[PDB]
Amino acid sequence: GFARLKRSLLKTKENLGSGFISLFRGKKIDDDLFEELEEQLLIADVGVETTRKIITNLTEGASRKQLRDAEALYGLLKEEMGEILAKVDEPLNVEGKAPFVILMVGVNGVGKTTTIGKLARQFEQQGKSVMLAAGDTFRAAAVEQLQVWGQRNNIPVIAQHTGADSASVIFDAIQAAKARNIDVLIADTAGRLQNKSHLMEELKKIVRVMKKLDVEAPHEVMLTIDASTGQNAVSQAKLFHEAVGLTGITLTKLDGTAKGGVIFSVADQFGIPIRYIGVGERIEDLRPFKADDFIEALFA
Amino acid sequence: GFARLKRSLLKTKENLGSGFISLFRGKKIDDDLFEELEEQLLIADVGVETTRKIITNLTEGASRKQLRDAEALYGLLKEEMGEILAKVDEPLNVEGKAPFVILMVGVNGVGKTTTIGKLARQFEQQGKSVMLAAGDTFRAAAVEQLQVWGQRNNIPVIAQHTGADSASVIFDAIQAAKARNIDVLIADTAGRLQNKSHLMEELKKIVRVMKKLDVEAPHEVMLTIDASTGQNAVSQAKLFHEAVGLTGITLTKLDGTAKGGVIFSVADQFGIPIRYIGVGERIEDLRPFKADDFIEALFA
Ligand SMILES: COc1cc(Br)c(OC)cc1N
Ligand SMILES: COc1cc(Br)c(OC)cc1N
Ligand SMILES: COc1cc(Br)c(OC)cc1N
Ligand SMILES: COc1cc(Br)c(OC)cc1N
Ligand SMILES: [N+]
Ligand SMILES: [N+]
Ligand SMILES: [N+]
Ligand SMILES: [N+]
Ligand SMILES: [N+]
Ligand SMILES: [N+]
Ligand SMILES: [N+]
Ligand SMILES: [N+]
Ligand SMILES: [N+]
Ligand SMILES: [N+]
Ligand SMILES: [N+]
Ligand SMILES: [N+]
Ligand SMILES: [N+]
Ligand SMILES: [N+]
Ligand SMILES: [N+]
Ligand SMILES: [N+]
Ligand SMILES: [N+]
Repeated sequence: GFARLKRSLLKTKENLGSGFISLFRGKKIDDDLFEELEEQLLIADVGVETTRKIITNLTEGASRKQLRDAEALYGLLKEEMGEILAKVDEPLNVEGKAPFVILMVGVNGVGKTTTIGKLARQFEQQGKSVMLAAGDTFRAAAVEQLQVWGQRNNIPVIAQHTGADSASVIFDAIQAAKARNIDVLIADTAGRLQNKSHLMEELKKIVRVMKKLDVEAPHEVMLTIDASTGQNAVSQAKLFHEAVGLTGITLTKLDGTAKGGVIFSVADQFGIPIRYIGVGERIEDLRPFKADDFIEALFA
Repeated sequence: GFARLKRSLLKTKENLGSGFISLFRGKKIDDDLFEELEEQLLIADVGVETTRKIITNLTEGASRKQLRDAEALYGLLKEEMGEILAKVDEPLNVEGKAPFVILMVGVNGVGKTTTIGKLARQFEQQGKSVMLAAGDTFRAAAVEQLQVWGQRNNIPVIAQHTGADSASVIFDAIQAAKARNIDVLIADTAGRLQNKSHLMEELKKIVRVMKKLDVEAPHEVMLTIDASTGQNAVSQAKLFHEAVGLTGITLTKLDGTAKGGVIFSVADQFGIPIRYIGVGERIEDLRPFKADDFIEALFA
């Protein structure tokens, strides 16, 4: 089963899941084996600390039950790693708000705006009215692209002049969304990395200005990260988390990359729900994260 | 490809998958709507019990998620029905046997022999050696047809005189297949409906004689049914599963029919893996069943 998901994770299945099989066949459970396993986990971008946790738990349980063959570790791994993803398997519920406000954060070039469009189309297909806020105010090309997309897809896009104050754009966007009975407002933000502090202060200002119109907003702080950036995805995650406090994560480009294992780091180091995973070019390829499906396709 | 699949499933998409869209547009989630949906599912030959399961799960999920608009039901349906197919998405692996024995069961006039030829051609295209056994010994026309096909395609066909013992023909075919290093042996059988008892007992005899040469044979018991026969396809399945013990199902003629929903019944009532679906006249149109691809082409 899960043919399409397996196809997305093939390069990730090189090292994780079924990739363990060739590593365990006809081996004895000893320090050599745990070393090779640690190495294969690190290669998959699982991270030093997360790999340390997995190797430690596996070693202690194995030695306690004195498993004889290395093949028997496979199942244990499937459990351990599975548990990790299970702790971030909370889908996003955007119902019952006028509007439900999603603040989209992350650097540029990781599929953030693509995620905005896909989520917009999904929400509209679910019978909801969507509005966008072009809060990336200093990149005229990005804003105009978002506006042309809105015009082609009949979704309103709030924008201001190049160089406008993002918090003002998003403020006006919330006002217009409440006035027009919008169900979901998705607010884009600047994704420049240069000047970490400034971008952080800018996001905090956007939030504080949000609280003038609705203290519950933003209802979702969604970070977008790219799996094919390996451990960079981890750093970025921490960067934004310290500054605004994330509530959801979208992990894109899981297909066509061997760095998929980064998910286990992201899930383990932060425990923030992974709302969606991007496993293809289609709108439906931005899928709600289901930990069990992911594990089964990985370890098959 | 995917596009050709969607086009093949257009006539079934009238009522199922995307066919739900017009039914949910601008409607309120109430008993009237669930009644219209239940009716549309039954008309599509989804089956009474399976339709009840879908309607119940959909309703409970709706109330649990406090969905407002009927459009939002679409996704849940796509999941529900998808789950049904996901539980029978184990593809057929015919590797590593000398030969892998496929016992082809089913009635006549449902594409059984056509499926035999297509599977033979595919396996041969994959680099495997194929042999056929004309176990439908009492229909001289069928045997002669299978033989002329095998000679036209240079594939050996084991046969005996009209009225020979099918179990003997298949016995000789397994012996010769083991002797010639054949990878896959496909054995046809009688598909007469009159007097089930005779045919069923005949299949148990064929199996018992098979196990004299290879206790693992038959490695696959493949039922062939015709989707365009609606609930007849269900009955036949019930007939054969109780009688011989199936391990795979091929559903032919999914193109050009509005009764495609029968697949969801077959998957739900029996839980036997659906190995292939026939969506066209070409050799490649007998596709290995991928539940996710099928769902995506049906919906959206
Ligand atoms: C070209 O297609 C898009 C353009 C933009 Br801009 C986007 O962000 C809303 C999403 C998509 N899919
Ligand atoms: C100048 O960026 C802002 C825009 C609005 Br609107 C606001 O709320 C009055 C506060 C700030 N800082
Ligand atoms: C390739 O599937 C076939 C198998 C037989 Br046997 C046949 O009889 C001539 C026709 C077809 N298409
Ligand atoms: C008459 O059907 C059979 C054919 C063979 Br061959 C066999 O092996 C001795 C047993 C039986 N019953
Ligand atoms: N051990
Ligand atoms: N809001
Ligand atoms: N990011
Ligand atoms: N991007
Ligand atoms: N619009
Ligand atoms: N605007
Ligand atoms: N803007
Ligand atoms: N407003
Ligand atoms: N990233
Ligand atoms: N195609
Ligand atoms: N609608
Ligand atoms: N069959
Ligand atoms: N049969
Ligand atoms: N071929
Ligand atoms: N036959
Ligand atoms: N016979
Ligand atoms: N014989």
